[PDB]
Amino acid sequence: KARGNEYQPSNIKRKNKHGWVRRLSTPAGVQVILRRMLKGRKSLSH
Amino acid sequence: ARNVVYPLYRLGGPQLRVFRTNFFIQLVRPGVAQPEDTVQFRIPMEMTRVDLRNYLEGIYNVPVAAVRTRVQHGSNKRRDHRNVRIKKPDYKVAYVQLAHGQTFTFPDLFPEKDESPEGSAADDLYSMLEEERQQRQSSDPRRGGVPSWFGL
Amino acid sequence: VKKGFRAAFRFQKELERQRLLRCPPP
Amino acid sequence: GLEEFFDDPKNWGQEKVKSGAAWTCQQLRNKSNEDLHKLWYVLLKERNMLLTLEQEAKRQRLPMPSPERLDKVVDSMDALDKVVQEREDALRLLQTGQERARPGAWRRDIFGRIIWHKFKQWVIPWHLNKRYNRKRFFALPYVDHFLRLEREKRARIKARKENLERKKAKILLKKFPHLAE
Amino acid sequence: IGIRLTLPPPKVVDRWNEKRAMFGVYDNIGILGNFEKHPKELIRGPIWLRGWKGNELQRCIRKRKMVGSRMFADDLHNLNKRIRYLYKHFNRHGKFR
Amino acid sequence: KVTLPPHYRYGMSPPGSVADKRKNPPWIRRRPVVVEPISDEDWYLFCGDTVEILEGKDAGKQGKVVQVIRQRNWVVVGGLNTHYRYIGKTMDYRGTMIPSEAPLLHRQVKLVDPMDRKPTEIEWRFTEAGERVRVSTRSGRIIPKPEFPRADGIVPETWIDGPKDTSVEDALERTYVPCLKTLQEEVMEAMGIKETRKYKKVYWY
Amino acid sequence: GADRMSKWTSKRGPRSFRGRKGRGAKGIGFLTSGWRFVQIKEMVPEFVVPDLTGFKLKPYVSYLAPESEETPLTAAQLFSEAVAPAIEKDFKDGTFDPDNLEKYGFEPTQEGKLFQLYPRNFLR
Amino acid sequence: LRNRVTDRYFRIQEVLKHARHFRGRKNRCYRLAVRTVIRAF
RNA sequence: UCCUCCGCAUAAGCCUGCGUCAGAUUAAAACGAACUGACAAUUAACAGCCCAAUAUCUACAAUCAACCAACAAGUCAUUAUUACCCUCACUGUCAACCCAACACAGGCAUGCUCAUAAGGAAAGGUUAAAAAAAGUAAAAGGAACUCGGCAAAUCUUACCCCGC
RNA sequence: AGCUACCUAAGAACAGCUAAAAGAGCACACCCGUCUAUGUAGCAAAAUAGUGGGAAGAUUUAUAGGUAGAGGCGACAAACCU
RNA sequence: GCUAAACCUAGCCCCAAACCCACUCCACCUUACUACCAGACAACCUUAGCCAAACCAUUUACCCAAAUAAAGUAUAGGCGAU
Ligand SMILES: [K+]
Ligand SMILES: [K+]
Ligand SMILES: [K+]
Ligand SMILES: [K+]
Ligand SMILES: [K+]
Ligand SMILES: [Mg+2]
Ligand SMILES: [Mg+2]
Ligand SMILES: [Mg+2]
Ligand SMILES: [Mg+2]
Ligand SMILES: [Mg+2]
Ligand SMILES: [Mg+2]
Ligand SMILES: [Mg+2]
Ligand SMILES: [Mg+2]
Ligand SMILES: [Mg+2]
Ligand SMILES: [Mg+2]
Ligand SMILES: [Mg+2]
Ligand SMILES: [Mg+2]
Ligand SMILES: [Mg+2]
Ligand SMILES: [Mg+2]
Ligand SMILES: [Mg+2]
Ligand SMILES: [Mg+2]
Ligand SMILES: [Mg+2]
Ligand SMILES: [Mg+2]
Ligand SMILES: [Mg+2]
Ligand SMILES: [Mg+2]
Ligand SMILES: [Mg+2]
Ligand SMILES: [Mg+2]
Ligand SMILES: [Mg+2]
Ligand SMILES: [Mg+2]
Ligand SMILES: [Mg+2]
Ligand SMILES: [Mg+2]
Repeated sequence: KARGNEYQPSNIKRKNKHGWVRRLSTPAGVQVILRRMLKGRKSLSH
Repeated sequence: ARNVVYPLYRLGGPQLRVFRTNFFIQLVRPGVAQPEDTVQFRIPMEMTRVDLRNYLEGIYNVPVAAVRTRVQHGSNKRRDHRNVRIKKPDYKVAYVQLAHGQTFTFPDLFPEKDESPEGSAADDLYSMLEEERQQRQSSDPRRGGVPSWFGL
Repeated sequence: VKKGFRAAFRFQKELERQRLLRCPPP
Repeated sequence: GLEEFFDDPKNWGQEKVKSGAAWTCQQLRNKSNEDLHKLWYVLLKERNMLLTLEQEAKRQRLPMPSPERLDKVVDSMDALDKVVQEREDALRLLQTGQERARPGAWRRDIFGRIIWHKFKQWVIPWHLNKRYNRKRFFALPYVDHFLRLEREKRARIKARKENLERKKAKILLKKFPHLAE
Repeated sequence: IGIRLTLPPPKVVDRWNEKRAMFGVYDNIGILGNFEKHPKELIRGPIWLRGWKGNELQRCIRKRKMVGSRMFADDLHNLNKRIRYLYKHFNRHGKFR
Repeated sequence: KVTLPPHYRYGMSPPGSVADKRKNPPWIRRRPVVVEPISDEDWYLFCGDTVEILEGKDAGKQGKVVQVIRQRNWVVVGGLNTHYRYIGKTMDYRGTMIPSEAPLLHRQVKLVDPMDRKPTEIEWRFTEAGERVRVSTRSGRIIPKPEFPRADGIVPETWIDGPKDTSVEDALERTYVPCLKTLQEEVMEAMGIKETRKYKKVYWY
Repeated sequence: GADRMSKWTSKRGPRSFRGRKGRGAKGIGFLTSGWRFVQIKEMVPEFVVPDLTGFKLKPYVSYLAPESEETPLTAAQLFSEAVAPAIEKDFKDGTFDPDNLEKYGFEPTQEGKLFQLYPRNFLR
Repeated sequence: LRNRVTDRYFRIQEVLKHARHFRGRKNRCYRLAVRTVIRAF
């Protein structure tokens, strides 16, 4: 059926999946922050 | 106080005291009809309704019976020329009800009568401008656009 | 803006020819 | 009472209200702590009144009478804070020798940056604090390359800024060729 | 379109400024100076290019050899990649064999 | 506070006025004006000075400096170097023509020798007492710094204290007796507040 | 589709989120069983307001006041003004020893005081 | 040293001067005129 | 006059997004305004935010739980001793709203209303050609249509292949 | 793994009639998507109208969590995993 | 005659030189930017492949501490490519 509405917002999910704490929980996630810091992103994480 | 560390309390410890408070509040005119005993304030975000009661009673000697507060969201809709959102700051509103049957009506702080000074002002620029406008006359239709300066 | 003077000078000469043709001098 | 939140009723509607100067640090340094304590509340009530008038001016879409009054009271209250802080700082140094009232320490964070970690108050020791121990006050080797990249980014910015200034100094000599001396 | 409508500011060249007036002086430092100094020692510029010439591949190899250890990470990565690209171009592609 | 872009063009209207905001909106990006750098010590022209104009329609005339715009090395001389503009114009009325001064660069004006009202060059020198003063180069005459109304707009000679103004005697009195006590401790004693409960130790980390 | 740039506040998220996040107000108690809040009187900041009757200092200062040079107070100046006189007097009397430094106002430890300078345990 | 053609205007006019008396867009559009001018010559 | 497909509320999401004043910027048309500037606003009782320790206790569904009969065998329970005198803080509360690039005929949990007390407008004006779309009616015949009774109408008989 | 496949924790929904026993029938809500027309830069990057299959169950569904690409998951359609 | 056209600055590039490195108060690893409670998890482990060898299967240059020269020499290698 019709597509495009895959985003079904949920703040709990968003924070748990992409949040600051989640990012820092693994070395790979910490490196994600370090890359975004180096690029100068205003938003380092959700 | 705001932007300061509060000494941690333990059972049986001293009373927490503030000597020079940096909470500043402004009494505002309500935007909607309110009861006669109600006074509206915009207080700091970190100030509790308990603080405001002691704040008004301690500094201003105003007997307060009830205090209610809410958090007003400031609009983040406007956009600067870079299409970057401009945030109107959020602020806290307090509603203070007077205790001993007292009433309050927000005063008229800009009366037209007091704003009218009978004493004349003699600014050279303003006088000249008003004088020149009044002195000079408008064009005569019967002259058909002919310049009026020449006496001939 | 392009570097150089020769092309600009050449274009000035043509602009002066056209101006004169539009308004031939007495 | 609530009348103290408004100016003298005779001044309502006046285009200008004359005021004196803001208190200076030196003038306040001659006053006792008790006098400065009383003056703080005298300045506070003036500040609340001026903030009240400023808001009502916006509500009425009119200019605030003598807006410099607020700037003077803020400067006076900032000067009073500075004077009181200086006395407390001097006393702390004499009796303890500590330059800061709040304890802290230089720490390295999970990102490899050196930060001043301001301490917080707790009821249990740090080795028993579950939330505190979850924080990482150290950096692993994978952070090293990113620190170098950040250093090199800083170096590039600094190099462009220094080169630009030299270019501007030459453009200046071209416009004004009498600055050789 | 595409051509300026006004003359550019006139070009002022001071042909007798100190730099031009003294151009070439000491180019014979060796021949006239008992060969104590070679003229190449007068050349100022990058440490990997003073008194030496080569094609872009050779220049790249020389720079990495002489200053690669001091280069910025991103710069050295590009240099290594450039050397690889040029190696393939010069050794494998072209009209002549 | 102050919101001035990097290459903001300083003009006759003050930064932030209605006319400056119209001329220099937040998005304007004009070429910089190249201004010769003059050290604060080297600047020798102040409001109230009498200068002679060396260039323009008023070359040779003398007048008083009414404004100095340091960011442009500008001096405004009252009534000189003028042009004509219409003011108070509306749809009905043309408006009133007034003289309007144009700014002059520091090199286009010359300070006048006080003894002989002639253009002179001056050197900053120190007096025997140690005060820094301007000196006429040719005649060695001290050019006194002019007296100009204070920017605040107060003439202290005319100043009368208001109901909220502290008197000189009360403001300059000394009540501070240096002691090894904080404001809190002294205020607690003065107000008779008694606290017997002891503050327990906390863990800082 | 979420707004990453806007400030995270208690107005955002589900009921559980909105009630856990605050606006920086300091707590004045704890929750007991049944979500019953127990307010602690000692945790509420008490405004120590002085009596302003007969106080001669006003919000502003008179413009006809002589200018003075700014001299920030230092630990040395405070010692010279407060401690040095007593030390000089006892030195002349001939009875001065390190044991009596507490007499001149030295505090060996901050513990046991209501207002401790370091770590600071009192509010502005 | 970055070099750019500065007198392209005159190069275009060498062709277009011969195409003024043509019909349609081929009297002004160089891409079109040049082909027709060659044919004319 | 005509629709009612709804509607109101909560949850989730969203975040000031048709309130006032001032602007003629604009709604796939249009000077009202959802666009611009300024000024206002949602007030806790609803909801969120909870709990001293150690040991110890907890065989017998639910279904009107009563008869009756079950299997797939189930959402709701303590005591003992010790400790404990205190009080109403903090946060959500607006809207014509969310996921679909849109002021999208799509997507979207629960309670109540069961046709409405709530919510709405299919026609910019005219004309009344062809072709096209959606319907209504049709002489006599009644599948002669067609790959096939597709569609429509009416509303029924029997059988075969495959798969229980 | 905010879509979807399967799973875990604890929730929710299922009128009326028949039979009263039901992976039983009729039939709403609800889920699905048989057939035809329309639509085909559309209202829609899969829809609309009618007609249909199911609708106390191997049912449908809100919330949080789990399995990740040399892999997951799959009543195998080489399905599904933004 | 419209739409347009024209501009010279903003800064930037490559070298040289020089090692580099911040700070008001408050907040920030839990759902970061959240004053305030019983925990105890902890870092290291050979790059691969495209590509070249006209397929491909061993093999196929990648700063590693002095410019030059010795030298594309000794030597290695499906003794092929290199
Ligand atoms: K080749
Ligand atoms: K919204
Ligand atoms: K649709
Ligand atoms: K999941
Ligand atoms: K191949
Ligand atoms: Mg998408
Ligand atoms: Mg879903
Ligand atoms: Mg509330
Ligand atoms: Mg409640
Ligand atoms: Mg509501
Ligand atoms: Mg569905
Ligand atoms: Mg209605
Ligand atoms: Mg309509
Ligand atoms: Mg229509
Ligand atoms: Mg029509
Ligand atoms: Mg018929
Ligand atoms: Mg037939
Ligand atoms: Mg038949
Ligand atoms: Mg037939
Ligand atoms: Mg059919
Ligand atoms: Mg079957
Ligand atoms: Mg899921
Ligand atoms: Mg389960
Ligand atoms: Mg049923
Ligand atoms: Mg069934
Ligand atoms: Mg059925
Ligand atoms: Mg399945
Ligand atoms: Mg198969
Ligand atoms: Mg197959
Ligand atoms: Mg190959
Ligand atoms: Mg092949």
